[PDB]
Amino acid sequence: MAGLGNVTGAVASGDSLTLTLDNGTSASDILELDVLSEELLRVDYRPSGAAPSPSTPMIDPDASWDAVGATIDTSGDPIVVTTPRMRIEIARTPARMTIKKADGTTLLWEPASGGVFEDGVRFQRGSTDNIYGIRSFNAQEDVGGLLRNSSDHPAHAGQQGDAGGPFMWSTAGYGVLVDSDGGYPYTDTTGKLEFYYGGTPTEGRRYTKTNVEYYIMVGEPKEIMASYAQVTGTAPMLPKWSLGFMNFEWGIDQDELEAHVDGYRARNIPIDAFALDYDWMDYGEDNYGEFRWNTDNFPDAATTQLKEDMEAEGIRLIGIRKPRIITRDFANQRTQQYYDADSNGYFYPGHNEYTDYFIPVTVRSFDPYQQASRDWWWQHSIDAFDKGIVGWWNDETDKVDSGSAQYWFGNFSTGFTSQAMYDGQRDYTNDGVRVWQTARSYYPGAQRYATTLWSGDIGTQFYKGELFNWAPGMQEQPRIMLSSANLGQPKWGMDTGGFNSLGGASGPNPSPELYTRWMQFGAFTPVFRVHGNYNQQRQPWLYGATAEEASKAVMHTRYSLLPYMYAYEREASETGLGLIKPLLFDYPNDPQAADYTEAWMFGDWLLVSPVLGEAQHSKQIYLPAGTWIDYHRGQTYSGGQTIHYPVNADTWTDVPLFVKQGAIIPNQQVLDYVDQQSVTTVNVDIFPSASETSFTYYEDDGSSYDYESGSSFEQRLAAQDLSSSVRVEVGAGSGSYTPDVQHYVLKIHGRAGSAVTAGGSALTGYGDLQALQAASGSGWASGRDIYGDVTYVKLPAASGSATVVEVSGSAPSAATHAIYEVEDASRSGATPTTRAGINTNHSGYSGSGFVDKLDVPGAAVTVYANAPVSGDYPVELRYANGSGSAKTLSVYVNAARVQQLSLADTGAWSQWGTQTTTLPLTAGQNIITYKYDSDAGDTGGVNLDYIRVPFAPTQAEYAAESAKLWGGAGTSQDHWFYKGAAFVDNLTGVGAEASFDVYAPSAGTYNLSLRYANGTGSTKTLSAIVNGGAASTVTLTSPGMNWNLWNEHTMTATLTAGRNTISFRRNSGNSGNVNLDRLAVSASAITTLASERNLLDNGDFERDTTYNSNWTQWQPSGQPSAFGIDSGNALHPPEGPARRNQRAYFHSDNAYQQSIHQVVDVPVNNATYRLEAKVRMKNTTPTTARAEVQGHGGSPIYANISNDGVWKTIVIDNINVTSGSVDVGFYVDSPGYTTLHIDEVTLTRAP
Amino acid sequence: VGGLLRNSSDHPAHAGQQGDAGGPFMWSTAGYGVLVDSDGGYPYTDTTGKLEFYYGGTPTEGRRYTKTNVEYYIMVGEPKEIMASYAQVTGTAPMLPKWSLGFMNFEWGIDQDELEAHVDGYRARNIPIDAFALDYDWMDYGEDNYGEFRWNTDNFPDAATTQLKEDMEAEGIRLIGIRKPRIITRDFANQRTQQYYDADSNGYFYPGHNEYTDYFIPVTVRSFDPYQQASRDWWWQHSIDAFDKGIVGWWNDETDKVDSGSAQYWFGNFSTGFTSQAMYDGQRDYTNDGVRVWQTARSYYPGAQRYATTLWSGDIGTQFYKGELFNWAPGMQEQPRIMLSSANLGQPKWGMDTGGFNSLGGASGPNPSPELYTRWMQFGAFTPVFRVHGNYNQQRQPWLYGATAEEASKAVMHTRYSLLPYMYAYEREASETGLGLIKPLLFDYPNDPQAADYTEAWMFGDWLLVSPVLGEAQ
Ligand SMILES: C[C@H]1O[C@H](O[C@H]2[C@H](O)[C@@H](O)[C@@H](O[C@H]3[C@H](O)[C@@H](O)[C@@H](O)O[C@@H]3CO)O[C@@H]2CO)[C@H](O)[C@@H](O)[C@@H]1N[C@H]1C=C(CO)[C@@H](O)[C@H](O)[C@H]1O
Ligand SMILES: C[C@H]1O[C@H](O[C@H]2[C@H](O)[C@@H](O)[C@@H](O[C@H]3[C@H](O)[C@@H](O)[C@@H](O)O[C@@H]3CO)O[C@@H]2CO)[C@H](O)[C@@H](O)[C@@H]1N[C@H]1C=C(CO)[C@@H](O)[C@H](O)[C@H]1O
Ligand SMILES: OC[C@H]1O[C@H](O[C@H]2[C@H](O)[C@@H](O)[C@@H](O)O[C@@H]2CO)[C@H](O)[C@@H](O)[C@@H]1O
Ligand SMILES: [Ca+2]
Ligand SMILES: [Ca+2]
Ligand SMILES: [Ca+2]
Ligand SMILES: [Mg+2]
Ligand SMILES: [Mg+2]
Ligand SMILES: [Mg+2]
Ligand SMILES: [Mg+2]
Ligand SMILES: [Mg+2]
Ligand SMILES: [Mg+2]
Ligand SMILES: [Mg+2]
Ligand SMILES: [Mg+2]
Ligand SMILES: [Mg+2]
Ligand code: NI
Ligand code: NI
Repeated sequence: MAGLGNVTGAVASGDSLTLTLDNGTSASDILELDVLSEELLRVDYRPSGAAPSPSTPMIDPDASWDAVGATIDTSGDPIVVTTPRMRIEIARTPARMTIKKADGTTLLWEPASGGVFEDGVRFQRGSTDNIYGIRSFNAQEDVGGLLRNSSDHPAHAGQQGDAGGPFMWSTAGYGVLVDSDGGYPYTDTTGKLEFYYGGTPTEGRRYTKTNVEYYIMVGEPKEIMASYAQVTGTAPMLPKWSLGFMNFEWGIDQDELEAHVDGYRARNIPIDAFALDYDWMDYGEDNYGEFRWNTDNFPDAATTQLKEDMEAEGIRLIGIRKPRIITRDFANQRTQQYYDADSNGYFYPGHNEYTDYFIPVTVRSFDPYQQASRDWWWQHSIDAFDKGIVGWWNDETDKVDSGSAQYWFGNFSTGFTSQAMYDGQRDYTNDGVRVWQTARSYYPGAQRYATTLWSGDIGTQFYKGELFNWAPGMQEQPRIMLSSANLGQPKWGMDTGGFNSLGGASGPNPSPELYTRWMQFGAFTPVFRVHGNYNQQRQPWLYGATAEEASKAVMHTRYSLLPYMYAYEREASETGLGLIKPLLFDYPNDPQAADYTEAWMFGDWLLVSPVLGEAQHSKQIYLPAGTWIDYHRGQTYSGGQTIHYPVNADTWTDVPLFVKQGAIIPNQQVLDYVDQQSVTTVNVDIFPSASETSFTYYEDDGSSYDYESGSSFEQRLAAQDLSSSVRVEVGAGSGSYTPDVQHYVLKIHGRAGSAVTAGGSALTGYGDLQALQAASGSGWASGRDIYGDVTYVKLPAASGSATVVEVSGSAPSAATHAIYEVEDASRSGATPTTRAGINTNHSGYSGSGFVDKLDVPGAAVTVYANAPVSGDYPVELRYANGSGSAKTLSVYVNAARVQQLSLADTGAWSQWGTQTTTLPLTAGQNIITYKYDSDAGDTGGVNLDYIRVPFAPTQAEYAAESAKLWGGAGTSQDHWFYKGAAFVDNLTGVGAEASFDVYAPSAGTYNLSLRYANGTGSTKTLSAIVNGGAASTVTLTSPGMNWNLWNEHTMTATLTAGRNTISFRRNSGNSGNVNLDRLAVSASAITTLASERNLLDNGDFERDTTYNSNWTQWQPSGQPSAFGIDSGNALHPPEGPARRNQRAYFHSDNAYQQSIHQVVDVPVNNATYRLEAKVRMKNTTPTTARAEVQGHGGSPIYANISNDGVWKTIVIDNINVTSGSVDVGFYVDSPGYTTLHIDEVTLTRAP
Repeated sequence: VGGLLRNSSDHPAHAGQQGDAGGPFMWSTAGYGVLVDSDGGYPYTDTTGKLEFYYGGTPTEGRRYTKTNVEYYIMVGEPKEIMASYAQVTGTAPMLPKWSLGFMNFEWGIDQDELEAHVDGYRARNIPIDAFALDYDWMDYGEDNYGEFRWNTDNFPDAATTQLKEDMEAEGIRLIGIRKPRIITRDFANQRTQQYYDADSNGYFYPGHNEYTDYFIPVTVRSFDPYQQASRDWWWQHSIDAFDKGIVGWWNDETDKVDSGSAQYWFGNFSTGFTSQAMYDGQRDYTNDGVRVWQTARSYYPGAQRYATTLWSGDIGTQFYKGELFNWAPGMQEQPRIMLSSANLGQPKWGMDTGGFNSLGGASGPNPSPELYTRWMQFGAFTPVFRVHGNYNQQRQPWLYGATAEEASKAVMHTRYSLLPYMYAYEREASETGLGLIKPLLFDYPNDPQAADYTEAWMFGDWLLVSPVLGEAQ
């Protein structure tokens, strides 16, 4: 904010004057003045004499003036330029310009305080001078006058009929024009007349100028304006017809046009032109539709005929143009115009795609408050109902939000809209089809008419403000749900996956992580539904294998709980309480439940707390008074505390779910839909408490209002743990509905009895659950499951009288394995009629059958096996192979391809064998899938009978990132070759620690191995603290100055049966300053874990892309990178990862070469290794697309990638390494538009 | 999104919008509830111990059930007992079909083939699902004869009969359909609908809700960059065909600002000039300077004039003045000030939508009155770019406004057209000095204080001063 310095040189030459100004440095400022006309001066200020920037497009590039012959007198102070019309004085000390008329009248001057500077011009003039220019007003603004005597409005083009620019002039005889892209003119009534470049204005700035180029005009307004047009350009002449009247019109076609022109001509009302709005063009369509004549509206525009016929009637045509292209046709296909624009960079910078609307329609709200209005609404709805609309999604019953229409519906609109459909559908069907509706508001009473509530247009993000701030996301939703419940509307759901994104419908889908977590969440809410914006897709397979499998998994849990759930639907008809409730319902005096929403009750007997955090490794979960049993992991917790709960951030398989002691939970086989088949056996899991608890099992038709007049079935189930037995009462049948249930199978957890009695009779004992199920009439059996000892008791349901069962004694199973019969498991395949099957047509099977039709590509069977801790589980597959030779099948665990199983011929189809494979399981639920994956080279073609999963692993693992961290310990991905989804760093402050919860079957000494990094150069120390006992020192050597190296610290620890705490803390004497990754635990010597075989760093590309990996890339010199890593969720439909959240891609609009490589030193030189990857290719066939192995001692090995669109597995086996290292790579050579996706790359030591 | 606690609460009791819920129902885990019968109202709590409820004034949402008495309920018990009592007073919930405990896929942008393929994708994977919910796709929303209640057989051919219902039932799929509590009162062809006539004659529209123009087919678009030569070449190249077949003037709209949903993007100050430059350079090359360019844009920044463009005053209001009918757009009376402000910035080739663009309720709203129309045509005829325009399916031919509007319009048009050779000289003048057909009086009278802010009259060429009648009933 400072003016020019003194003149140190003046060089006149023709009409130019060049001034050098002192700024105190060797690089002086320049000020070039040019006299352009007698009444027009150019001034260019170049700070430090640097070259001027290019002139903006304000300036006419072709402007040209006659020589003026001005008089420039450099002899005196001031320096003096004169013409006949003006006099310019520049004082020397400091340099200051005064502008005058020839006659000496002062027009304006730069003040002492400062004139021109680096960022603008500053003048002073007569304070009563009237100023003009700068700005106009738009069609949304208050409209001022012409005077600009107190102005600070920016100079901009503006919008909606605005005009403006850096042009301030006065009727007092002068004008000032500054070459600028936007900026801030300033005037006030002290006489100031200023212009500042200022900061980037709202409209953007794409022409910046290091210089200040300005023009000073002198004269009357006509002369001022003439000079403005010499500088900025004159207007070319419009066609003469442009002086005529024109009729602009929106909503018009060729017939109407012709009528309109006839009307004008018949009445001798002149007219030269019509302007046509959207009507004229095929806006919305492919092939440059927004440039081509709409021949539906204007048929004769197929040729020049329309032009020529209107010419003959004296009509020229004008056509509307929007400076934008349609990037998606009405069929949701990328347009040709998109491809051309995207490839050549023709989109406006900073403007992304966005969703517009363009066909208007006129609507008006209906009144549901009137009975006669409601009847009419229903009567016109009947035809839609008979043709299959049987649920009513009653949208927008709350508020209209649309231009000038901001109208509110009243508080009873949702109830009355709902009543219309309810009284209506009830009358028409004679109480024979139950009503289902949803609305997006609730007020009391509305529930009488059978409506749910959904949370409206929520955002596709983790929480409010993650991605944008105008809608909440996933994390807020439990608070909405529980608030609805506190209002007596527990029948609630949400748009799982979110509705809104930045840019509207074209905005991103949810990430695979966000989608997976949201499905896990919604499976434990009452109205379980996905939704999204226009042309968005929400099918779980589109989000990659983790999202598919985890979603499937939690959906199986929900559907297995149908009989549990449905009893709550019944309760809502008696008391209004439904399937969910907040903890404060059950714990009204617990201050920790008062505002608790991160967990909630699902029915009476399950507390659920979904993982809602992005990249979350552990949850803090409040458990209120009682005793809780982990649904998936088996351990107990006592209530009245907040627990630390590890979750596997890599698999996304956990849904933290806890059984309340007392629980009586009816459940059933998984159906594809609710009434797919009759269910004749209901399971009832019972976890007895010392006080009686009960559950009233309930059936009815599921369809009609018959239940209202007694047509239903109920039976009261009740349980109690006694001093030395468990008592369970199956009360007598009640009601008139003949239920489908024939037998309950009670699963009484906590005791494996030696006897089960009832009415003076000891029930017949069978050897196992299987043999019990196959028996007719009553029995018992016992076993072990994830929870511990269990007693099974099979009974008739729907007896006319009460049955009281008492399980006594304790005779625990010695079973070491659970058995899952795969014919009870999940059967799938590529199409609905090529799924794997159940069969009994060969002998020797266990259970009720085995699984066949693993002989069409993609056929598979999927078992959900619970594990108490993470680790190595040797899982036995019983199968038959009567094909004459060995057959292959993939084993997938938690959506990762673990192994190709080679299954030997067994002699015949009725002869069975066993293959045992060590599986990397995670604590809680695991997804184990045996699949014919022809794209991985499997053959399929075997039959599977069961699998056997040990109750205990051979060795356990615990992730450091999922441990309780304290004292500054945190998680990080900022170094390479960690296992799992992260590691623990920042063990630097005293008190910093990681505390593992380790389980043991028996008291004893166990081996530990702790995986740690130490790149400090020297040995460092932590303390180990087992069960709060005495600190032992842990001495951790350093491989060197390198944080990408990991070693094992081996040690023993004395442990107790059950839960143990083992901490690694920096105590005051310890030095700290190491990174921890995983603790392995076993009764035997610890070996390589099945989860940790991968020698690559970031082989799954899951690492947050802010952080690097051992991957490197290459392209030819001067080519942009074609390589990135992301989730594919921006695309519609999503092109998702193969597993978890991310995948590498190669893509370019133009021709390209691209590779990525990773080099690793192998653990054992002179041995065999193996490369596996998932790869997907689409669009243009490339010249080369391959996996590559090289640098290993032998010559390059290649495996080609085949253009398809689908995820395939590429494998390079028998990599004989003799160099000590291996380079694995992927390379594409493309002519353009080849997309390659790479995922799940593993380099392992090969059998 | 807050918590569950309502310990310091003044939020009103309403149904709300967009997933909201509320009511005059206040209860505590300390062992009590309070339910008041009310249509809206104002619950109040605070940490000194107040638990209050006020009817107060008419809410935002309206109030159709007013009450002289005060009917309330006190509940005593633990939370589940309070909630049961609430359901005794306001109603228990009827049981929903059992399938409604299943998974449901809701979708917007779906036809029969896609639905079938989705369902096949679930079943093939043994991923359970009981229901698809269909958005607008399922219905002939926008058409006559109750189209907003009728299956769209272009998207769902087999919903012509019970076939879709039945094949989907066989696959374990129930169908849900979206409903909107409104009807279309003008079909796509601007014709009043059967459903309109039925609701109007029976009184079935929501009180206080007039009709209004909504939009319903979404399209995806992206702005082009006219700042680059190769972009302009491309834009022109693709316009040649439309030009050969009769588009000889370029009405370049929305070169200023995107105001659309979440999308709020500005174009730069040279956007108009450069858009204009694309058509100018192009047409001139292609016709070898044989066909004069004409264009209009709704913004002006200096230099844009070089590329042959006029300026229009945007989506102005169909009204005499700002605030006569609505406050959010100016009307006719303001337009001289805008025109003359453009002139002072060197853009005298200026026009306006004679008749106005915007009315209350959108395109469905009122045309100009004959008086407004007539006075505006008279004014228009003495401005440089003389044009009527209006909103979607609105009409601006003068004969529709009755015989005074017809005849007075004709008359003033005849005056304008007789002045062709007077006018055309000023067109020539704008090619030499940039001065044009209008100018404010302060150009001729730079020292007259009565001319300094004067915009109720102006000069049309050098020798005529015009001051159109713009007051109602003046
Ligand atoms: C048709 C017009 O649509 C867009 O702008 C209009 C809005 O959609 C309207 O809702 C209205 O907005 C106002 C609110 O209703 C009101 O409550 C208040 O908040 O003010 C708002 C205005 O600030 O009016 C808008 C302006 O007309 C769109 O942005 C606009 O460009 C559209 N007009 C052009 C389009 C066509 C159709 O091709 C042409 O016929 C016109 O000449 C164009 O200027
Ligand atoms: C489709 C949806 O549209 C309407 O509301 C949405 C707006 O159209 C969007 O532009 C967006 O507005 C936000 C601005 O982008 C943002 O800058 C900020 O100002 O906040 C605005 C909103 O607070 O989002 C709006 C909300 O989605 C309309 O009012 C709404 O009812 C519409 N949603 C229903 C329509 C369909 C299609 O039939 C259903 O699929 C949905 O489930 C409905 O809820
Ligand atoms: O009014 C003159 C003023 O202009 C500049 O400030 C700009 C600022 O850069 C913009 O970001 C925006 O907020 O508008 C302002 C003007 O309204 C100068 O930096 C300042 O010194 C000067 O007084
Ligand atoms: Ca079996
Ligand atoms: Ca780890
Ligand atoms: Ca991955
Ligand atoms: Mg010169
Ligand atoms: Mg004054
Ligand atoms: Mg600068
Ligand atoms: Mg029309
Ligand atoms: Mg004709
Ligand atoms: Mg066409
Ligand atoms: Mg779709
Ligand atoms: Mg089919
Ligand atoms: Mg139809
Ligand atoms: Ni402005
Ligand atoms: Ni509210």
